[PDB]
Amino acid sequence: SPGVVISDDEPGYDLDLFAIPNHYAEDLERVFIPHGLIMDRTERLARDVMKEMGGHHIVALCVLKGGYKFFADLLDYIKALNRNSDRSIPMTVDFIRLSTLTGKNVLIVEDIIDTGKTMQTLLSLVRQYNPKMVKVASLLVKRTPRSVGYKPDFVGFEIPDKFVVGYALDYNEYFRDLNHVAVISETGKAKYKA
Amino acid sequence: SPGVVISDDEPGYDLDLFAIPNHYAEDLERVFIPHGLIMDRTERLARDVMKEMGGHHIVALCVLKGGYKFFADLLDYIKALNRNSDRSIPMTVDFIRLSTLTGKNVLIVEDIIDTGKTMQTLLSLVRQYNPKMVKVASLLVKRTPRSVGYKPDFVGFEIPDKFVVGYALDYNEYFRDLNHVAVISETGKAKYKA
Amino acid sequence: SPGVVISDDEPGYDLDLFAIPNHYAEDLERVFIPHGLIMDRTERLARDVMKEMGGHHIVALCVLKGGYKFFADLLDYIKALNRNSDRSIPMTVDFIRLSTLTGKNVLIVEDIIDTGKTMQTLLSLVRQYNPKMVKVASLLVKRTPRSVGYKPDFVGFEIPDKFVVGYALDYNEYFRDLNHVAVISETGKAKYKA
Amino acid sequence: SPGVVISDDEPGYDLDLFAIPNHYAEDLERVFIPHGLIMDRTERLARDVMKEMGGHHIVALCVLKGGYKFFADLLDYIKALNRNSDRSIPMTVDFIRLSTLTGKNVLIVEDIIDTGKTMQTLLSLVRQYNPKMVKVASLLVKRTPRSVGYKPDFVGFEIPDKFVVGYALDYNEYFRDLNHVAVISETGKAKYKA
Ligand SMILES: Nc1nc2c(ncn2[C@@H]2C[C@@H](CO)N(C(=O)CCP(=O)(O)O)C2)c(=O)[nH]1
Ligand SMILES: Nc1nc2c(ncn2[C@@H]2C[C@@H](CO)N(C(=O)CCP(=O)(O)O)C2)c(=O)[nH]1
Ligand SMILES: Nc1nc2c(ncn2[C@@H]2C[C@@H](CO)N(C(=O)CCP(=O)(O)O)C2)c(=O)[nH]1
Ligand SMILES: Nc1nc2c(ncn2[C@@H]2C[C@@H](CO)N(C(=O)CCP(=O)(O)O)C2)c(=O)[nH]1
Ligand SMILES: [Mg+2]
Ligand SMILES: [Mg+2]
Ligand SMILES: [Mg+2]
Ligand SMILES: [Mg+2]
Repeated sequence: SPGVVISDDEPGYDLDLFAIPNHYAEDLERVFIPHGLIMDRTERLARDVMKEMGGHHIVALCVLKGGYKFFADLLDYIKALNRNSDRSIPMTVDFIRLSTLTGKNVLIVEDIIDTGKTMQTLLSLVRQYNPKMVKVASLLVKRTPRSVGYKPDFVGFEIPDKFVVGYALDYNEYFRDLNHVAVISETGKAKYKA
Repeated sequence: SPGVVISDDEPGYDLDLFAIPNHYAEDLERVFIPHGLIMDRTERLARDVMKEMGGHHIVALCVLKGGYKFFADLLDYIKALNRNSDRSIPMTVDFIRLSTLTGKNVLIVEDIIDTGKTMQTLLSLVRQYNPKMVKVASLLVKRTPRSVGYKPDFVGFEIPDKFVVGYALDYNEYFRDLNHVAVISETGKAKYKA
Repeated sequence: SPGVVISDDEPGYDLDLFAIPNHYAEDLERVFIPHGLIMDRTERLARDVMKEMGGHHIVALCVLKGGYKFFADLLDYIKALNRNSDRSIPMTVDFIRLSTLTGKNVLIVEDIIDTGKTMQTLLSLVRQYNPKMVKVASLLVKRTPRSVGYKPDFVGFEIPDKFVVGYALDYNEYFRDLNHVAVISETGKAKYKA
Repeated sequence: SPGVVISDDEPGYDLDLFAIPNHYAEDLERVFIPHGLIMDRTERLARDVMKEMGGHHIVALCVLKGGYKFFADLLDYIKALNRNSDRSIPMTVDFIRLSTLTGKNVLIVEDIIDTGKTMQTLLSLVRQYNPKMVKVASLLVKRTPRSVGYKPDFVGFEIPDKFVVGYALDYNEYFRDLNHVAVISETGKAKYKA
């Protein structure tokens, strides 16, 4: 499934309908995915992953310079599933940045997939170490003409081609205290520029 | 405002996109409002309450029956605002089914407004005990044609005229354990028909 | 079991080890149970309830006087258990203060038991209607020489004979926004005296 | 302060008082720190951190391969604080396994400090790069005569010198789904030695 599809015509939500940090009022255009909807979708992703790969030990890999926050929530949800199974399932968690992967189930966790080049490159590397199974979970997949066409195994949301921030998605180290996925405004785009 | 508006043409969410209890698979048609999204709206709703009624001792009245979950969540967010206020703020809670209110800010918390006759009756009575102020917060407002035209002060979501269950909204004491607000199915109403 | 026993030797927890609202700094002596501990114990209480009341429809009964918060948290953990039972489980919730109890398992939920005379009185009236079973769940049971000897079926915490506030336990409508169970100070009990 | 001190005489909690995954029933002896109590303390630590060094931009370093769970949670609380600060506070989140730090407020986050040889070493490296200041937050400090004497700047819990698992503390990648800090049993010690 392509996940939750936010279409190009869907405007999103007015900033006034949800709680927003006041220091970002002029910095955001609109709210795409409230923090609460991200959690509800992420909980479902954890069940899809466990149903498909969680039978035994997995290696979950967070791609650095990315969405550590989404890796953390997804692993929280996975742990809750394991916490109510009858088996004690071990689990390796590591962080990768672009040897013991061989023979194991590898889940790669990314926060956003824009062009898809990063993930396209990462998989070639991981697959040269020949693992039994390598799957990718991405919170957001952006619909962009700049995309090479890659399709993650597990997709939280499919969003229009807009620059988004909040939850896991910083912008020059700002916006990590924003828990909703919003579209950045030109005022904010230039305010926190580097 | 009318709250978060859910239009008649928006289908909703497919059930496979979120975690729903297995035994309710065939009892639902669509997820309108995931649990996490309810929470986001309710947090802002609480900020709106303290903005209009934070100036006097508030009495929070939960309308029975079947509207208690939203009440607890809303008060949790209100209390979190008072504990950040740097002042000792007293607050009264109470439950009401069809003398302290005198001179206080009275918040009538309702889960669903359909015909609006319930809230119409209650307001007329509550105003008799000459409160400083009477406002109604409602999680859901149904666009039902049988509406006598009453608009509450704080609305979570304005939704189509569909029979909805989940989060706070039960049906013959069923669906309490469902956290999302979903439309019931024909199988749903028949199976659990009292 | 007697529950989680907090002995008279234990001074609880220094106030500065936890987040307590600043306006309550001088109004408290010590923290007995942090909010997080309450929740973890309450989750286990929900299991113990289902283990010996899960065979028949439950009527959950909240005694009006303060236990609403703890009622809500206990019910949420019950609902989580049912969510994962792969069975549609109906449940009634009502409120009681100082008829359809014909023959279902009645669960009376209380925040605190001091002398025990309230529970003794209530159980005498409820058993008159001849329910299948009546059980009592209390968050706190005080170790008090004033006790009439009533011990509930499920106990969260057995504490020393001190006047506690926070979480579900208000004091003349004050301390609602306090999340932890803390001992009130003499300066605090005078400051908010009714 | 040495944090929350768990005495050598303290037995911890009987496993029957809290929700414990069934597959670990025989693998644990006692519970020292329920998950919720960890959170309540970690929330206080986030406030101590921000008051002391959170006025400006901080670099948060998680030490791998330790307790990313604690790192993620301490940072969730930090973000919640910044989210109400009325200022856009930038933050750097990085990981390290044992020049951009120069002139920055550097917080090292560790799950457990046993002998202290890791922090002693880590601090000597970081201090060569001339940060504006470097501080250590550790969830658990073990009271052990194997200790080289290092005491972190922020301590969650000072615990006896026993082998603990749960919450961010794994044993050969097991116990990652256990959310309480419990003492492993000698059975569990050799069951997962792998
Ligand atoms: N906050 C925010 N940052 C964005 C967004 N789009 C792109 N970026 C940046 C730019 C680029 C830098 O390398 N990033 C990647 O993640 C490469 C993944 P690839 O394109 O290879 O799939 C992050 C956005 O919408 N919001
Ligand atoms: N689960 C669920 N129950 C619904 C829905 N609509 C109506 N009810 C029932 C019927 C009616 C009482 O007869 N209720 C009210 O709350 C009166 C509000 P009023 O019409 O006075 O404004 C509850 C729905 O959509 N979902
Ligand atoms: N906040 C707070 N109030 C307390 C505490 N002890 C007693 N009360 C009050 C007084 C008494 C009278 O109504 N209450 C009962 O709940 C009856 C339970 P009974 O004695 O019948 O078993 C509430 C305390 O420690 N903290
Ligand atoms: N699950 C669990 N692992 C423990 C415990 N004590 C020690 N370890 C291991 C052993 C040692 C070696 O790598 N570790 C460190 O973290 C170095 C910190 P140092 O000694 O440099 O201060 C982790 C425990 O109690 N529970
Ligand atoms: Mg990334
Ligand atoms: Mg109602
Ligand atoms: Mg009471
Ligand atoms: Mg470590």
